[PDB]
Amino acid sequence: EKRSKENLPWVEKYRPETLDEVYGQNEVITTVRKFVDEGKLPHLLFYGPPGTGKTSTIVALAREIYGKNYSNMVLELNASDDRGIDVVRNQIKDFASTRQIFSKGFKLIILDEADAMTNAAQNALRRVIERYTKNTRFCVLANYAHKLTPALLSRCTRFRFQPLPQEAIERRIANVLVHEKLKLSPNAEKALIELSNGDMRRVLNVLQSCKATLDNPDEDEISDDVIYECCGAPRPSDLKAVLKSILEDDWGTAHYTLNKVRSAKGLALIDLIEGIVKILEDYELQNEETRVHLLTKLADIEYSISKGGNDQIQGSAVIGAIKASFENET
Amino acid sequence: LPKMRPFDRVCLDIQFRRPDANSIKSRLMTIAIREKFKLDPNVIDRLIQTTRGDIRQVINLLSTISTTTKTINHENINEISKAWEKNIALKPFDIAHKMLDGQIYSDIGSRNFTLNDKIALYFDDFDFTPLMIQENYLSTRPSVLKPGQSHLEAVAEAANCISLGDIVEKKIRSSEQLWSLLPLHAVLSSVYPASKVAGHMAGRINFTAWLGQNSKSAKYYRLLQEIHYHTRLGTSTDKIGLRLDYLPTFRKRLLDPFLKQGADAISSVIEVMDDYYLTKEDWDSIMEFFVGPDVTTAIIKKIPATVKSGFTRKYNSMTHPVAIYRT
Amino acid sequence: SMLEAKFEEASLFKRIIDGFKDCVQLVNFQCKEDGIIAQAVDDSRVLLVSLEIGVEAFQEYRCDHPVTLGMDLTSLSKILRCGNNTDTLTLIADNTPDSIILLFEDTKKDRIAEYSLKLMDIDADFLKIEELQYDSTLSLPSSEFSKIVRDLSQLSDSINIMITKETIKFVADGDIGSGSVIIKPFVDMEHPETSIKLEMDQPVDLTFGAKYLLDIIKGSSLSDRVGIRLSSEAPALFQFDLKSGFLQFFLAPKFND
Amino acid sequence: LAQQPWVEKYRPKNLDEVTAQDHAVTVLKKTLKSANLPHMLFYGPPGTGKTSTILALTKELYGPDLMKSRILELNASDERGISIVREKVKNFARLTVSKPSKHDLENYPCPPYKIIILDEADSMTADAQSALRRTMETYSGVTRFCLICNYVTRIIDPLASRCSKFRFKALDASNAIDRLRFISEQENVKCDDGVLERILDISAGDLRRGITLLQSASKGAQYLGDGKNITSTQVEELAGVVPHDILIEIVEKVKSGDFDEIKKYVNTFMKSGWSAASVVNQLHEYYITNDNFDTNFKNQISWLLFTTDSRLNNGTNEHIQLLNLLVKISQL
Amino acid sequence: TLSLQLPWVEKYRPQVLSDIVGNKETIDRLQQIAKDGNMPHMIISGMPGIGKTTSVHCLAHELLGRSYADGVLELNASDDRGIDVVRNQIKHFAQKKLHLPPGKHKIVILDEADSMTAGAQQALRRTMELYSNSTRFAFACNQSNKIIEPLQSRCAILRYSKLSDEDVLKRLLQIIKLEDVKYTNDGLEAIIFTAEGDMRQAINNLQSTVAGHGLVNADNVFKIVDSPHPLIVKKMLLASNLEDSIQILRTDLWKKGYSSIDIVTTSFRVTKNLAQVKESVRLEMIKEIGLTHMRILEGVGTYLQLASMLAKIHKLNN
DNA sequence: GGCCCCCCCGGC
Ligand SMILES: Nc1ncnc2c1ncn2[C@@H]1O[C@H](COP(=O)(O)OP(=O)(O)OP(O)(O)=S)[C@@H](O)[C@H]1O
Ligand SMILES: Nc1ncnc2c1ncn2[C@@H]1O[C@H](COP(=O)(O)OP(=O)(O)OP(O)(O)=S)[C@@H](O)[C@H]1O
Ligand SMILES: Nc1ncnc2c1ncn2[C@@H]1O[C@H](COP(=O)(O)OP(=O)(O)OP(O)(O)=S)[C@@H](O)[C@H]1O
Ligand SMILES: [Mg+2]
Ligand SMILES: [Mg+2]
Ligand SMILES: [Mg+2]
Repeated sequence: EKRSKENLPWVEKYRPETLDEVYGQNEVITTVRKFVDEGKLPHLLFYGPPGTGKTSTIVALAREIYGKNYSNMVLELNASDDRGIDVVRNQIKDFASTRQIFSKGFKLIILDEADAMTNAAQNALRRVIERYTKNTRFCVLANYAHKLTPALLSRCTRFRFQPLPQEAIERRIANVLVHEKLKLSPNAEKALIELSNGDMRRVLNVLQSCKATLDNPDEDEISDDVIYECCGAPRPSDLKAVLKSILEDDWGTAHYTLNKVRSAKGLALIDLIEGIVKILEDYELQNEETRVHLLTKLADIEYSISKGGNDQIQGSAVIGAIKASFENET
Repeated sequence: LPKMRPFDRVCLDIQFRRPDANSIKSRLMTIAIREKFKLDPNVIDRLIQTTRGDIRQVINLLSTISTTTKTINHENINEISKAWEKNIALKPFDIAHKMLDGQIYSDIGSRNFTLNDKIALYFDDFDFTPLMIQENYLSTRPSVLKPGQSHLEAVAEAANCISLGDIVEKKIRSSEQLWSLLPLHAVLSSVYPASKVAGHMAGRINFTAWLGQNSKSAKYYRLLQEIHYHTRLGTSTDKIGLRLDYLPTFRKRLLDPFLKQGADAISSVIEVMDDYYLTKEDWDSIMEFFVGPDVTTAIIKKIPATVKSGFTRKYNSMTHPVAIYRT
Repeated sequence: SMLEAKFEEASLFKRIIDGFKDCVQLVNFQCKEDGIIAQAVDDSRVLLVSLEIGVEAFQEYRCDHPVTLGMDLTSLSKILRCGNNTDTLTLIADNTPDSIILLFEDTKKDRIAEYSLKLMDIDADFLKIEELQYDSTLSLPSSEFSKIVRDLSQLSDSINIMITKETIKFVADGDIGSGSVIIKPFVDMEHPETSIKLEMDQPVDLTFGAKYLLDIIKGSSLSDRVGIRLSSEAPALFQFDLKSGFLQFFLAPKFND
Repeated sequence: LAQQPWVEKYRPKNLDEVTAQDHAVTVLKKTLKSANLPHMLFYGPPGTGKTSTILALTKELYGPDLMKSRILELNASDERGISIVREKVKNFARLTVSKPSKHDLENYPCPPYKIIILDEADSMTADAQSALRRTMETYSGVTRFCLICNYVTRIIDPLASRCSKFRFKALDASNAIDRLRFISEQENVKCDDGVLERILDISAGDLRRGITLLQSASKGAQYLGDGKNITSTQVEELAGVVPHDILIEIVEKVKSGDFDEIKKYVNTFMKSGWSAASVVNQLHEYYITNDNFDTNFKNQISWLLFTTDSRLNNGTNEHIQLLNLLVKISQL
Repeated sequence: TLSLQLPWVEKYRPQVLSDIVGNKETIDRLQQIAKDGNMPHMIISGMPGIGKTTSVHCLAHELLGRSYADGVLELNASDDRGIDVVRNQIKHFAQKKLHLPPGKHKIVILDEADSMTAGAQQALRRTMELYSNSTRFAFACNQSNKIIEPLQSRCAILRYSKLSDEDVLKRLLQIIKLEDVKYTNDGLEAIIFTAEGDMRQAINNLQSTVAGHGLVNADNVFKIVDSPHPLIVKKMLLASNLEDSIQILRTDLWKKGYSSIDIVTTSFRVTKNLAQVKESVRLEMIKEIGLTHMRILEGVGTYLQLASMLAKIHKLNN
């Protein structure tokens, strides 16, 4: 890095350095701590969605096992590096079959993002794993399990990283506020959690954007309005009004309301559709085909939007689909 | 295999067939007697049916089974036959014949030949199976037609599924290289379309003709491009426009006057060629494009040989301009 | 300039650069008043190369403050090849440098070549890895070591070194056969350069890869004698002494099982 | 200069010329004094000012001297395969920052990192994208990444999570009129009231198209040499907008319901060269905004228009799609 | 804190053919061949983690006694197995002169032979045929279709079956008694249920439990080992009502961190292997799942697409 | 010993 850590992005500035700074994975953290505290550390397969803390967890585990000079005693290979059949055959085999250099210890290999590896390399790694197990251990981090061969999966103990719970995100937010001397309104916190979807990177990015948006962070408190302005996401009140107008009001006034709501803050149609879907998922419908039509038509509209096209036609289609689906209620 | 093509007519071809169950009965009984294990003759044929003409494989089977089991009778023949079944990938013709059979798609057949089995059959040769299915799905007598459904409706549904499978295949071989969709292409190209017209073939199975048509179309496009870039300096149009609109008018000037004035139209044809930088090979290519009732093969053949010889001599007796240099 | 190091001959630096370019890729140089040090770790994390060049190897050397320079050995070798073998080479660097300047000057003519290599951000420490008291030490001509390594690498990819009472044994076990070479220490007073010396504290038996030894013996062109130091639970040391500095290869022995 | 198109001549040079993207421009300006710029992912509809915004930010951050040595820009016109990403991008990111000169350190903030701008990132393959995940994280302290795309769904989830998302809003008459008016005054273009608003409405969130239309109208007025103010009819003619009379005839033919008459009228209409997308948009506006139709008719026509637009967006024949849409509407 | 303990998979790896559970007939046949000698060329096929490599290693060790080092040539996917290697090193080993007991032969163990190229397999044919009096070949593969027909003709076939619940349970009791592990019946049942016949996974789960919680029960096993997602996908696809399927997808799949691509792939496989459903209905569901998969691969990996796919499947099956 | 070039799979 350059200068100091204050110039780093919040996503990288607040990267955990030890295992006790990882939140939302109490079971996995306790299990790995117990494993590394009594010498029985098996091969690990950390499977989870982005932003859960798998890389941070493995880095902290390596630091605890080896210490400050852990970078020179582990072999970290990721998608950014070339990992082919020849690499597995030569470099990984040599690392697993050779003693340590700086200090006595066992060999650790971290194959981050191994789901992007070829099948030949995965097949080759089987005997490398099963032959040098006495002095070497393997850790594989993945987001999609279908990319891993069954043979590789059989040789690794599986640990699943769940989406971050609400309390963990609140604790991390409180720590960040304490470090940055910032104040957050409770409604702003709830909106941040709602839009976070269990990813801490989104929390940090949105919080940094909100801090940058404030006129003076020293004596300004971030509110839900600030978060909505920074992210441009529709407000819940706007979504409720749009849904109400679509459901009860006629075509002309519903179209006018949708246009006015979208043009007031430059809202995007996809976010409105997502919010309407979330709101309607809790509706106690009396018929099934109505829900079927809603889901199918909204998925079609989302797919069409993903490829671009006329936005006004897409909004009219959304309104018409909702009206037609709710017509079946009778 | 195509690699054997050079050996087509340079060696005496000797073909060996799978030995019958009666040509090896005596040898196998002698082996059983010598090795002191009982081998019931009545179950011998199944062994060959299990090994499918492989004497070495059946000998190895006997050697392995006799290690701990000294009796080979009908009580355990089924187990060994099931355990030692040989799996060989079917050829494209065999794949098409089996996939277009209505027995496997019935309620009873489906429990024996499952969907996974059909997908594996497709995967035995995934580069030919869709073509064979698309070629041979119009020559069947379906036996799985739904009550009230006609053959034409099933054919239309199969064609729609084939089009969807073609779209999937195009997406598979794109820059993204989405090969994980190959199993889906198995259903949309081979299994599903065959499931609607499954039955008995109405005739011999024909190999796909799409490859030859594609090669011919590529050659025709190459000749059309050559002609278009040879006449680019004179015409204001593209190759598609040249083929659709210009070629009939050109025929009206480069072929018609040979059929009326005889050998006196050579000068005009040569003048047209010079004006449009056309050559004799370009003439042949252009006259070969026409289809329908405007075929020129018979007309060209009926032209007197003297006229053609004079035209060739005139063309070769003078200099002509060249449009593109070092083509 | 802040750091200015003048070489008597560009070949002097070129030969040392070529001595370990085929085993490591990224290099880090620390330049101070005492001299220039560098340590490189290969991708497999098996071999470590430690080079030190003193001020006596430079015509004019000046370094006000320590300088850390990260470079790619391939790029440096390419730039050195671009230079000639008869010009004067000058290393030039400034405060917080973003690049290193190699100056090639010809005395016969008025031609000056100034090449600039962009520096690399490699944050790492040295850790001064060196065992205080090795189990055994020995010194022998580099040519003999290279010959033995090349002969025993043709039979197998692994070589075992045994140090025992007044004898050193190199053993290779392969598919086509096996080979053994035994050498006993002796002193010659008329060709001291050909003598072999050995001082042992405990017997040693360590296995190493053939490829790493083949790459290590490539530095035989920088010295006439090589010192091999072996110690249990410690990397094997291969030292080639230079005119005023030295080069060292630390090789981790293979796991025994 | 006078030898450049108005779209390029009036391209923003600094961050103060951005009109309707304040929600992100304010954050970018604050990053100048905060010096903690994160990885950015700029997404939005075409012609919103993303590349211009990033260029202005890089200029204001580094200066014309350090721009070349601190910026690495890769777009769809360069090979960006997995090998390129793994070698060139990795090497540039891992390099040290260029040493600023006292002049630059005096007149510019000179942040201690370099910027890699991956424009048109939506065209990169998933395998190539996956190679940057650790590259951005490892060298975040010396390098920052800017990914510009039009379809946010084309970016893999890990990269979107790593990057801070910035959505560029559409430029309509309510937020981009000031820039168009300023350009008109600078070029001394005389227009009637509502002409600029009509241009922006026709553009539908594309300021580049509006500027091009204004330039074409100004050229036509200058060639006319009459001095009269530019009207809206000429602007509509230059924008390919179907006349209202033709639309009235189209809807009357649709109401007639006869297949042969509709087919003949469509055949005659397609010889004028009108774009199918404009016709569909005008028909949608007319039918949706009309109060002479019931709920069911609008419900069906909305889906019909959506399907027709989706099919047309895939690059199909306009004649067949238009005829099918008109036939379907006539049977509603 | 750097002294690793040998995992139970390697610590309790069988060293004799009598310690291998499952496939009784094949194990007794191998024991009889080892006792009587004359080991023929063999190809052993089966799913991962059932004891093929262990079986071949034990057979070779028992057959060759102290001559294992000089009489066994082991090559796997982690070593170079090109055409040149087969043509030179394997030929040299086969032609090697090694004095052995009268009933023994040299052994070549080509593990994971399914990854070998066609050229090497073709070149091996006459190598096995000519030198069958001194050298014998034992291949271990996961997919038997990747081996060329001539090699299968020259070799016996040993298709390992799936380990029964009783055999895995018995091995678990033996290992627990050896390690003195406190266990409960429900915990062992859960471990076997999650193993799905994979002994290696069962051993890994049994070690992770006790290594992390001490005592084995259903809760302890389930809090670290998740139920196989294919079963949850099958349950979701077989839901009587759309609401139940949506709830299952939201609670057990989406909120647990599973990716949409994995969910759609698992749904594809489950629909591929659903016997209770009619073939035509299965084909329609496969078509819908393929449409959803194509949509997801383009970038729209949203829960909305999965919900729409479930709704369409329910509509089709109505 | 190192490029450079040509042919061939790619799902479970
Ligand atoms: N459990 C966590 N506790 C605190 N911060 C977290 C946690 N998980 C993620 N983060 C934060 O998000 C940043 C990125 O976390 P990562 O370790 O990169 O997630 P990841 O699971 O490795 O992403 P993938 O699966 O490789 S795309 C960290 O530097 C942390 O600042
Ligand atoms: N926010 C804006 N402010 C002023 N002018 C703009 C703005 N956005 C676009 N323009 C004008 O339109 C021209 C083109 O803008 P662009 O930067 O190319 O838009 P864009 O977002 O990069 O389009 P895409 O998504 O790459 S096709 C600029 O030179 C400006 O003259
Ligand atoms: N029949 C078995 N009896 C006892 N333990 C077994 C058995 N099979 C597998 N194991 C155990 O699981 C471990 C691994 O067995 P393996 O021999 O590697 O299975 P495998 O079928 O050869 O795996 P593949 O197909 O090469 S991925 C053994 O060391 C044993 O501890
Ligand atoms: Mg990570
Ligand atoms: Mg742009
Ligand atoms: Mg195995």
